[PDB]
Amino acid sequence: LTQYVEGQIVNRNQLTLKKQEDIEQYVLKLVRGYFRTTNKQGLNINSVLQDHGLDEFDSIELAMQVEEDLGYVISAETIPVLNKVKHFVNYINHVEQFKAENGKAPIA
Amino acid sequence: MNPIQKAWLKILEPVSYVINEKMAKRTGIIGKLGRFFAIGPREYGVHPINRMFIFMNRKYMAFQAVALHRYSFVKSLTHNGFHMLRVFRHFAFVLPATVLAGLGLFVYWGDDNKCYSPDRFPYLKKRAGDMALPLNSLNQ
Amino acid sequence: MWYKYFSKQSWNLRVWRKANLKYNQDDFGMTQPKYIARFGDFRFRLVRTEGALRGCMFFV
Amino acid sequence: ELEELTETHNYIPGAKDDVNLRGYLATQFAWGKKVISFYRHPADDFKCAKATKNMLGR
Amino acid sequence: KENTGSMKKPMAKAYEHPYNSEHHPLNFSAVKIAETFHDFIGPEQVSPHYESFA
Amino acid sequence: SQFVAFFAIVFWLFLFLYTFFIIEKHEDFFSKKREERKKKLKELWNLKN
Amino acid sequence: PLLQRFYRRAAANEIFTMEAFYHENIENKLRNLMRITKGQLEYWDIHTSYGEIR
Amino acid sequence: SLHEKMQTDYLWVKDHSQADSWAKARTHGYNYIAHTVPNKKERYEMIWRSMGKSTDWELEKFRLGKK
Amino acid sequence: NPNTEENTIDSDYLAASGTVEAEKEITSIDDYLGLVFAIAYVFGVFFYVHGWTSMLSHAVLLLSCYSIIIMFLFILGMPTLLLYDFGIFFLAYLKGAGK
Amino acid sequence: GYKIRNKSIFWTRAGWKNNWHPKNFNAPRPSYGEFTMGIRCRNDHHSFLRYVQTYRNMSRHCKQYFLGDKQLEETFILGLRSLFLVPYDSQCLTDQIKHGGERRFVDQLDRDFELISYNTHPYQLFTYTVRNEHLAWKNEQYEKIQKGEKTFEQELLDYLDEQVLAEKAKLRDGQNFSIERMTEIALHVFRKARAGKVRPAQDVRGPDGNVNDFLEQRRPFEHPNPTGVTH
Amino acid sequence: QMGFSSDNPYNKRWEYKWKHSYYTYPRDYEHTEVRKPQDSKDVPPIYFAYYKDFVDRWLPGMNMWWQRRHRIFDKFNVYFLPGMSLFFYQFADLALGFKIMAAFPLFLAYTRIRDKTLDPDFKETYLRDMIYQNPEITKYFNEETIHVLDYEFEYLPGYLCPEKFPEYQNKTWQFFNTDTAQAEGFFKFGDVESGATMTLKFKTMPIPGKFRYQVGEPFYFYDLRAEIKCDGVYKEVVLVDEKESLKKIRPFLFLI
Amino acid sequence: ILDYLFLLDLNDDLTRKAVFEQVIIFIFIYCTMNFLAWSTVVELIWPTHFFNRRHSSSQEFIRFRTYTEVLLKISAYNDFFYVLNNYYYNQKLILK
Amino acid sequence: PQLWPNPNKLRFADLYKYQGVEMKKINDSIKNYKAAKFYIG
Amino acid sequence: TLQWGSLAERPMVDRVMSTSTWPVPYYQRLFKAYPIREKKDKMSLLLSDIDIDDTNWYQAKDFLRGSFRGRQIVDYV
Ligand SMILES: CCCCCCCCCCCCCCCCCC(=O)OC[C@H](COP(=O)([O-])OCC(O)COP(=O)([O-])OC[C@@H](COC(=O)CCCCCCCCCCCCCCCCC)OC(=O)CCCCCCCCCCCCCCCCC)OC(=O)CCCCCCCCCCCCCCCCC
Ligand SMILES: CCCCCCCCCCCCCCCCCC(=O)OC[C@H](COP(=O)([O-])OCC(O)COP(=O)([O-])OC[C@@H](COC(=O)CCCCCCCCCCCCCCCCC)OC(=O)CCCCCCCCCCCCCCCCC)OC(=O)CCCCCCCCCCCCCCCCC
Ligand SMILES: CCCCCCCCCCCCCCCCCC(=O)OC[C@H](COP(=O)([O-])OCC(O)COP(=O)([O-])OC[C@@H](COC(=O)CCCCCCCCCCCCCCCCC)OC(=O)CCCCCCCCCCCCCCCCC)OC(=O)CCCCCCCCCCCCCCCCC
Ligand SMILES: CCCCCCCCCCCCCCCCCC(=O)OC[C@H](COP(=O)([O-])OCC(O)COP(=O)([O-])OC[C@@H](COC(=O)CCCCCCCCCCCCCCCCC)OC(=O)CCCCCCCCCCCCCCCCC)OC(=O)CCCCCCCCCCCCCCCCC
Ligand SMILES: CCCCCCCCCCCCCCCCCC(=O)OC[C@H](COP(=O)([O-])OCC[N+](C)(C)C)OC(=O)CCCCCCCCCCCCCCCCC
Ligand SMILES: CCCCCCCCCCCCCCCCCC(=O)OC[C@H](COP(=O)([O-])OCC[N+](C)(C)C)OC(=O)CCCCCCCCCCCCCCCCC
Ligand SMILES: COC1=C(OC)C(=O)C(C/C=C(\C)CC/C=C(\C)CC/C=C(\C)CC/C=C(\C)CC/C=C(\C)CC/C=C(/C)CC/C=C(\C)CCC=C(C)C)=C(C)C1=O
Ligand SMILES: Nc1ncnc2c1ncn2[C@@H]1O[C@H](COP(=O)(O)OP(=O)(O)OP(=O)(O)O)[C@@H](O)[C@H]1O
Ligand SMILES: [Mg+2]
Repeated sequence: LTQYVEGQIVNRNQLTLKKQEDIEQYVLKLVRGYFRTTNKQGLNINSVLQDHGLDEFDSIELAMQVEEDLGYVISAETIPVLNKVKHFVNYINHVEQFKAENGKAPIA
Repeated sequence: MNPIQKAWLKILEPVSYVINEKMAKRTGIIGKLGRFFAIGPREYGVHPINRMFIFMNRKYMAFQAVALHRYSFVKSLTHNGFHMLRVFRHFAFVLPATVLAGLGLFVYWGDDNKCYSPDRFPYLKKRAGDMALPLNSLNQ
Repeated sequence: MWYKYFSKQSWNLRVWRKANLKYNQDDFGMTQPKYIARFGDFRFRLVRTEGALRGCMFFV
Repeated sequence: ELEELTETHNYIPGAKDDVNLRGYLATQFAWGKKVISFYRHPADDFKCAKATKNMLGR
Repeated sequence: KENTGSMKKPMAKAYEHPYNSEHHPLNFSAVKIAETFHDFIGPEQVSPHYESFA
Repeated sequence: SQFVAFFAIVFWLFLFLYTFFIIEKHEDFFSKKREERKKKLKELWNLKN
Repeated sequence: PLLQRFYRRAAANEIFTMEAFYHENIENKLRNLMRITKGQLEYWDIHTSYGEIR
Repeated sequence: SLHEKMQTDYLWVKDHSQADSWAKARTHGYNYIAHTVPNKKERYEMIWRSMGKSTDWELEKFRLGKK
Repeated sequence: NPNTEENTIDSDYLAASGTVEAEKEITSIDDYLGLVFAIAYVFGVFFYVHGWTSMLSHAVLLLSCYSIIIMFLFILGMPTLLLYDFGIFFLAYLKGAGK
Repeated sequence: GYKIRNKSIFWTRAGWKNNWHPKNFNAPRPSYGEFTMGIRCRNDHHSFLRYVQTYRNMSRHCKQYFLGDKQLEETFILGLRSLFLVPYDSQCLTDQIKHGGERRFVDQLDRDFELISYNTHPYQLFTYTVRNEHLAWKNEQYEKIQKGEKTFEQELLDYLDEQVLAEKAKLRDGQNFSIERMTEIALHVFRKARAGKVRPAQDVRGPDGNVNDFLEQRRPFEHPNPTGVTH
Repeated sequence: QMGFSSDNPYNKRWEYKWKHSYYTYPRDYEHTEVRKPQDSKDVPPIYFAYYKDFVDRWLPGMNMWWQRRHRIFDKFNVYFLPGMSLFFYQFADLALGFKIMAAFPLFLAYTRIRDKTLDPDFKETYLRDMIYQNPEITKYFNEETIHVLDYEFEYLPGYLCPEKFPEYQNKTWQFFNTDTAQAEGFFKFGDVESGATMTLKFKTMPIPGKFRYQVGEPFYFYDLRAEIKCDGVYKEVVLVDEKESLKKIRPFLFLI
Repeated sequence: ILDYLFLLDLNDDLTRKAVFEQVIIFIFIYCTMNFLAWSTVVELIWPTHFFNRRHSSSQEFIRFRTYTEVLLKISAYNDFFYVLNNYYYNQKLILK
Repeated sequence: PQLWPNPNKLRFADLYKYQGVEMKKINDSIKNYKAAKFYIG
Repeated sequence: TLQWGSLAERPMVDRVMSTSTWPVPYYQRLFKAYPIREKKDKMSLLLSDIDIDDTNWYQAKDFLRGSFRGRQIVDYV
């Protein structure tokens, strides 16, 4: 549960959002943190990642970072549909609702 | 420079003092003789045999990596991994087997190392002073 | 979105157990004759294909 | 990059080069003038086979 | 304001591969074989003379 | 002559009769990416690279 | 004639020349890239004078 | 224009009347080559240039033609 | 220098001319390239390619005598594995539909 | 300098500069269901997702050995994309490749990841070596700055800022200090600085046509026997 | 349920479908997060490539046969073919013809076990084309915005109710089959644009088509139901109803 | 202890076949022959690679940067390159 | 710079502790000899 | 010419000197001696004619972030 950060070992922390407002703030912070993102302040809930300098391969790095922060196991069949900020928000809700009803994580 | 050369130095440390300090500069012939047998870093001291091994070791090893890195004959039988039609799959393990057989290249070099030589005719000639004998000498 | 990039021109065949189900076995081959009797019908009924039957009878 | 071609067994010269200019210079007078296809690996085999109502898959 | 600039401490080192060296490189290429070949045949035997030996 | 006829028949012709390649494709996502990727580089091409 | 081996010399003799002219061939490729680069830097020389023009 | 103007000009590229009757070298030099002379590489260049003039630098005609 | 030394020129372009024929779509060039080397000492006897093997044994044509057998066995197996690849339908791949 | 004179250099039996579908006798032909009994093919429609998962693995498995170096992760990402964008931007019509370029590139990338999973890929070792050589030079600067000492890079920056003032202080007729002038001032300083260093000989020939190697010692002979070590 | 499954965490429903070009298997299974150099083991142990092929190719293949072993325990595989193999094995020393007739029923048994233990693969491209033709589904779902949350598809065990499917009460068909060859499952879908979710429940059975002896479609959806759920709207779509589909077509009853 | 270890015997191999002593000679020659053939094929890809990466570029097309060219530019630049960049920045972006 | 060793103007003690590129290769080979103790053993 | 002399004097005709020094050493150098495989401070020559790409703005920030005025430019852009 530890990772190297600038040569130093640090304990990783997992997040539990369980709230629509906290999800929107997380995704925005996530996309704004990506070094390829443009117009970080012009980013909103209805922003297309292609309009901010992101391609299909950048949507993978974003999902890869979602698995780091939330502990999800995202399949490759779900990544190529994450092309908007609104998509990351609804996917996170679908995963939390699925675990609350089915009692298990979605198929990886 | 290598450790064996450094070992010579500690043993020849006093000898170097006599040649390089005293003889190498005294005068006349004793100088020419001491400056000729000077002790120090070897001029053209490289060992080509060592280098010949390093080169041939590297070239033959690059061949081992190719010959040993082959797709499996067993995995191609199911038609489920990476290989549907492989009409020469039965040649997959020929080069690997040929390289592994190369480990006995020097262990079994010459006739004497492949059998019990005293039961062979060439042994009689060696014990007779490398001298020609009739072919039926092992029976008489 | 893998179905978006899937080409429907591969639907020309319906491959199942190394056999194309869209094969007119009623007009070509050992199965075309409809005057076949109880034994010949029960034989194809088991294998469903002349290719599998011929292959097995090759060794038999 | 040369080690990458070797360790992946891409030992067909000019397969991963978009313009294998060295391949065109060697084939200026070759029979069946052709250059290797892009990213062709010496181990891949896309051969297929089918059985039809006619012989030889025809 | 620019003269006030300072520097951050960078990382001490990157990862050091325990099975790759300069004399025993892990991966293969004709470049290292060429290096060993010329060590073997040695440098170009340049003649300092005014005429060839033969 | 017999040298050519041997390999031209045992390998070249033999495999041309009993093996083939399909023309139908199952996936064509390179064609549509190259078009979108070319629009992303429209300005650099305008500079004549 | 069986000119296969000659075809291999003609190509090598041509590459021998392309290598000898590497510096010139590449320098000409950059003369156009530098032209593109110099053209984009003209927009900054215009803005630096706006404060004086104003 | 002047370059193409002279290429098309019949006078500039015209064999003399007796040219047909003259002895003609029917090789470009690839049959017997000097391999060990210090101008070796210079010789190959003249072979390549002779082969190119024959085909207007479209060497596909040479590949298709008879050797 | 690969552009002045005719020894590396001949070997480099020769190998490139051999591997480029993978576009003929025979089979994996990584598989049958080793058999080509053996077949070369069968028909290369006409060109004396076996010369460097004269001191390696008491038979100058040893490698050529083995290669002709190798060439025969693996070519004899090429049709056998091809039928194994067709499967139980292999007879339909050859003759087609029955009558 | 020198241009290829053969106009047919890029001609192939399949067309001009065709390296996607070379012409061969056994050409692809269509298949008809009503007439096809059985078929053996390895093609499928799984390359798109394999292209995605392959990128995620190569990125995540190489980051294991970056030690949290954020600048290296970002630099590596830019390099990883350059390897996956090859089919999207190449002259080669990767969409018209013989038997499916999508399956071809995916299978080719998988062979790269196999080496990455073992941490034996040359790009990995090249990255570790290049980075260690970079951090050693950044730490040398840090140690000199903490000591209040000036770095070799700042001495030039300061020496160049003053050289510009000297040039524009006399350039009064004109007032357009082009980037070309700024450049040749620095180069005049770099050549002088580089020549000052005791560097190994890079150019074959020095001021004279003669080579600058240790082997280019010809007659006349003026060196005596070599002397031994001093005690 | 997916039969062929390794310790690899990603792409479970594609593990048997994807044909990797690896020479050997990767050192470590696909990482779910960035790890440390000491988390993995450099220079893996000796004979590691042979170990992986056993625990990543052989073992999950045997777990498939064991998971679906209830489909091969028929009187034809258990008694007929082995008994036929023993009758000729007593004469295998007399001639070669007995060795062949003694091994054929065993290769035949393996082929039926091989084909029957595979995971039931339907033509999913026919399915997605079917749902994307319905306007009530396309109102909330699109291929460029849909993602899979769960997938389950497995054969139904034993003979079914002998009133809805009297076909399987055939002593001749039972001698060859102990199962029905029918499958039942569901699909948990989600749309990242509309936020909608639906459970696509479906039942399948093999049917005959256009021919006499050959099956037309081994997995024909005779019941296809979708319970769509959105922000505050619940819809129930019936693309294929079984009460109306079973009146037109009947199962195929595989033999051999 | 089993009789399978009898295969390790070469003193008395002349009593059974006397074939091993001759076949391995061929195997050693066959390995030597392949070593010369394969080593030439795999090694001689460098002249093509060395040439194309240095002469295959054209001005009517875009040359895209590779992995190595990315790391070398960002993590292997020398001091003069660092100076020239900041020298241009300070003069034009800061001091105009 | 100028303190670099010269084979002519060299001290005895310095030659004994030279440790040039030749030794650097050997030390890399020794690193493999030691790591192979368990495999050979 | 093709008649350069005897076989023994063949290595004589190669040298071409840039000075008037006599006698002239005959040996014509083939290659440059490279005894030590030294890592060159020199930057790689592959970075020659590569068009503008993402590496240009990523490196610009790294150099701009080294200045106070540059940190403002990057953050605002
Ligand atoms: C008790 C001790 C404690 C034990 C407990 C601990 C247990 C832990 C075990 C740990 C690991 C064990 C290792 C094995 C497990 C592997 C499992 C796995 O998943 O690996 C997959 C693994 C994955 O592939 P890979 O990692 O990519 O590469 C693997 C290899 O590197 C290369 O892969 P490849 O596929 O490319 O290699 C192919 C090669 C593999 O090498 C072999 O296995 C040799 C095969 C020889 C036998 C071939 C049988 C042919 C069929 C004949 C039918 C009759 C049989 C009768 C037998 C009677 C015997 C007297 O076979 C071939 O060469 C195929 C061509 C065959 C020749 C062509 C002609 C054939 C027909 C000839 C007919 C002649 C008949 C004439 C007259 C007939 C008249 C009737 O593939 C493997 O199979 C691994 C094999 C590793 C080598 C094992 C053997 C080591 C040598 C030991 C010394 C010899 C002892 C055994 C001798 C056996 C009899 C000769
Ligand atoms: C003698 C030495 C013996 C040595 C024995 C050695 C030990 C042997 C043991 C092992 C036996 C082999 C094992 C075989 C089974 C293996 C599996 C297999 O292969 O599949 C079965 C396999 C299937 O046959 P198929 O060719 O695929 O079927 C063709 C169509 O698919 C069928 O199409 P379809 O099903 O739709 O309809 C068929 C038929 C419709 O058929 C029917 O519907 C009739 C159905 C009647 C059923 C009867 C039910 C009986 C129930 C029991 C009784 C009631 C219970 C009462 C209980 C009372 C209790 C006391 O329609 C036709 O019209 C057929 C064409 C007309 C007949 C052509 C016959 C040509 C014969 C030429 C020779 C003529 C000889 C005449 C003079 C002979 C005087 C001796 O059976 C055979 O292969 C039979 C053997 C064929 C060999 C032919 C080569 C020999 C040529 C004939 C001999 C010529 C004479 C030579 C010497 C003469 C010296 C005088
Ligand atoms: C009990 C007492 C017994 C012991 C007494 C102790 C003393 C014994 C004698 C030891 C002598 C050591 C010092 C002299 C060695 C080198 C002499 C020499 O001419 O080399 C200078 C010559 C160039 O010197 P340079 O004047 O400064 O010109 C520099 C240019 O770069 C050169 O290139 P370039 O193209 O610019 O200029 C032309 C080039 C023209 O030359 C070349 O470029 C190539 C010359 C052909 C090389 C040989 C190819 C043979 C293929 C292999 C077959 C035989 C292998 C030997 C073993 C076979 C199994 C027994 O060189 C020349 O200027 C004129 C060439 C003069 C004749 C060359 C041929 C000499 C024979 C070499 C092979 C000897 C073995 C076969 C003899 C029969 C064996 C029974 O270098 C070579 O010839 C290299 C070839 C290997 C030479 C060493 C071979 C072993 C010792 C040979 C002694 C020769 C006399 C005995 C055999 C003659 C029988 C007809
Ligand atoms: C000295 C000898 C020299 C000879 C050298 C020859 C050496 C040859 C080496 C070649 C390699 C052989 C190894 C074979 C590997 C087989 C592995 C395997 O089992 O995988 C299955 C595999 C089939 O899988 P698949 O085709 O991929 O797909 C299957 C479909 O999914 C299936 O679709 P489906 O489900 O719709 O099909 C239904 C079913 C249909 O099946 C049927 O047709 C039914 C048959 C009738 C059954 C009996 C019905 C009884 C009904 C009773 C009714 C009772 C009613 C009760 C009512 C109840 C009342 C209450 O089909 C099957 O499931 C059976 C297919 C598998 C049959 C395998 C037969 C193998 C026989 C080999 C025997 C001899 C082996 C000796 C080995 C010795 C080694 C030392 O078998 C094959 O692929 C066979 C290919 C073999 C071709 C080899 C050809 C090589 C050339 C040989 C002759 C050359 C002569 C010229 C010589 C020139 C000199 C060189
Ligand atoms: C030297 C020591 C080592 C030697 C090793 C062997 C090196 C061999 C060198 C390479 C030889 C390559 C021969 C390829 C010939 C292809 C010519 C061609 O493209 O046809 C064009 C021809 C001609 O078109 P063209 O345009 O290319 O040439 C025109 C020729 N003129 C100018 C005269 C008009 O057209 C065809 O397409 C006909 C195709 C017929 C192909 C018959 C040859 C088949 C043999 C190859 C298969 C062998 C597989 C062996 C595997 C064995 C495994 C055990
Ligand atoms: C009575 C004496 C016994 C005689 C000796 C018999 C030996 C039997 C065992 C060795 C042979 C095994 C078959 C090897 C050929 C198949 C290769 C393979 O594994 O592919 C797997 C394949 C995997 O599929 P795949 O290889 O096609 O690839 C799948 C798709 N990809 C590539 C994408 C992943 O699966 C199968 O073939 C099904 C399982 C094979 C069953 C093999 C028999 C196992 C027997 C187990 C015995 C258990 C009881 C006794 C032992 C108890 C232990 C304590
Ligand atoms: C494992 O995979 C493989 C390789 O790795 C990739 C290969 O490189 C290769 C290629 C192999 C090579 C290039 C090596 C080839 C070697 C050959 C042909 C023989 C070499 C022969 C020599 C170098 C001559 C040696 C002469 C002698 C030994 C005779 C005189 C005796 C001497 C010199 C030693 C004295 C004898 C003793 C028993 C005392 C031993 C002394 C010591 C151990 C002291 C050591 C001292 C120190 C300081 C280490 C193969 C085949 C391979 O299979
Ligand atoms: N039209 C076709 N032409 C040639 N070969 C085919 C064709 N269709 C399938 N094949 C081969 O048969 C195999 C099985 O086909 P199948 O339709 O079952 O794959 P699938 O992934 O399950 O498709 P789907 O996603 O629609 O369910 C394929 O992997 C392919 O190798
Ligand atoms: Mg399916």
